[PDB]
Amino acid sequence: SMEILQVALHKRDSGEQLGIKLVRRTDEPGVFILDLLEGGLAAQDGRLSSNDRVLAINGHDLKYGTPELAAQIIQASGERVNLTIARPGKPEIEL
Repeated sequence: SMEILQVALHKRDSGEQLGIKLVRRTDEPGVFILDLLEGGLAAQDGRLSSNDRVLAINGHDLKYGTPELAAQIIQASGERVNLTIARPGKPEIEL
């Protein structure tokens, strides 16, 4: 299964970073979050997580995106930044 969630953040100046690490993988399409930076915008919000997939930013489609593209969108963004995420696969397992 997977969970779709929407995160809204707010930059406090045009030039603020979100505090997010984005990567691509050679094995499946899309951009993913690798980790959040300590004390950053994304961490404080407390809603994004490692291995989340970014499906969209500001209604722009990134399901087949690159990390350059997402940066482009966020560096151009106004002060509000809405993320649409896919979170994959069971956080508790006994094995």
